[PDB]
Parts: sequence; C-alpha cells; structure tokens
Amino acid sequence: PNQFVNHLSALKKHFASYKELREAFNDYHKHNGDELTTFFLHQFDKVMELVKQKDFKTAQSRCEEELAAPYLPKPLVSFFQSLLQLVNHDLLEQQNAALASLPAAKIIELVLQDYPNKLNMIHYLLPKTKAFVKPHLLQRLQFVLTDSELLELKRFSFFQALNQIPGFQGEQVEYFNSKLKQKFTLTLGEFEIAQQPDAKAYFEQLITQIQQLFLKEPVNAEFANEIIDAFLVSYFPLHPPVPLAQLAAKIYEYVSQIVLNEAVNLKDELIKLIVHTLYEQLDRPV
Repeated sequence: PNQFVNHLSALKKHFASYKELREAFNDYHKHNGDELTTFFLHQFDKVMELVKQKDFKTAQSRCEEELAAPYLPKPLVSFFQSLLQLVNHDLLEQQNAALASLPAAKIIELVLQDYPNKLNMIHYLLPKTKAFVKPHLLQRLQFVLTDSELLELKRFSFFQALNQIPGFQGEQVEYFNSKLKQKFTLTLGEFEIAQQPDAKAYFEQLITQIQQLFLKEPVNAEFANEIIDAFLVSYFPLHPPVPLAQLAAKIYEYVSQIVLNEAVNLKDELIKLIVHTLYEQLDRPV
C-alpha cells in the first residue's frame, strides 16, 4: 500500500536504469550487510525477477508493499521508490507503445489529453535521463497545478512527480490548493514533500502523536496513518485549520471506534475527517 509521510526528508538520488540501482544497493549491502539489509536486498531481487519476466503489474504491487512495511529502514526507502519508478515507466510503455520513441514535449501532450485522466502518464518521464526533459517544458504543465476544479489528490500526485524530474530541479512553480483557497510558489527537486516550515512541523508532530496513542495497536496505527496522509495531501503545502492535538484525538477516536462502534457524524471533526479520509482520496493508479 505504501505511504506519503514515510520520508519527510531531502530529494532521493536519481536512477535512470535498473543496473545503476542494482549496483548502488549491492554496495550499500557491502557496507551495511546486517539482517534487514540482507532481507530487503533479497526482496528487491524478487521484484527484479518479475521485471525480467515483464510481469510489470505484479512487480509494481510487490514493490509498493515493501515500501509499506514499517520495518523498512530509512536509507532503503529511496532504493525501492527508485525501483517503482523504473517499473511504472516499463508498465506505461507496454500499455502505450507509442511512448517508446517520443521526445519529452510529445509525451507531455499525451499526458494532457483527456485532461484529468492520463495525468498518471507523467510517471514515464521520471526514470529518464537528467537531460531528457528541458526546463522550458515546465510552463506547459503549470495550468494543471493551478486548476481550481482539480481534486487535491490528483494535483498533489502530479506535483510529486514533477518534483522528481531532474530537468526541473530548482525550478519554481505556482500551486493552488482549493481547500486553503490560495496559491503558493514552490521549488521543485529540493525536498521529498516540500511543505512550508509550519506545516512540516505540524505533520511531524501529528505523526508522532498518533504513533504514541497507538503504541499497543500497530494495525490501528496504519489506519490512522492513512487519515494523516489524506490530510497531508488535501492541504499539501500547509496543514488543515485544526488544533493539532484535536486532530490526533479525533483520528484516534475515529479508527478506535470503527473497529465496531458508531462514530459521531454530528462532530465537525469526524465530519471533515470523513469528507477527506478517502472520499476525496481515491484516484486511478498508474
């Protein structure tokens, strides 16, 4: 299933092919060969086996679950995310062969067609070479990030993909969040999750709190973590107009109860929680 807040850190290193990544990782093992790094390197290879058999769809599912395991070490998170990118690239190419021989500009055209739809195709440019996408092309995508009618999940995702395109490293972009009713100027390629200082500290604290309230219940921590994702996505640049502790409590109350017990829709906290939770958190995967 994976997650968003699983790395409130700096931009992960870029890998254009499987070999470079297979190397970078094996080396990490020859200098950190403990049990975990051994197991995960082992899981990493399972995926590559599927990649070789062109069973990309499955390769994508196994890769997204390794990333979901809360036991995965911080440094090994960027390795898998890089794998997922290569995989999704191969998946898109096989579903849209036309993509195999097209320059970035033409690829962007296909990504914009049935407008909201097809935005996922933008993921085909991530594993490209750092010189494959000139910086001027960014201006053609701008309108997507400022569309007042676009679902926050689609816009955030679209933004998180651009954020990873080498060619746009350092560029600034306008981003409009419809929930906060205001646009922002953000820099691409600097951070994994580039939220403003306050919003970053707010979510950092919110994650630690639900983690502490669900210390006995690891399954419940996962459900609460999903809710935290929905809020991070829906208010992305910043954070919801909610007193931190109050959010943590209702998130706790909400999942604690759902394991059989009727939550109270009268409470504004549960209401907004439900309006966001996933009702606005669904979108077709790559």
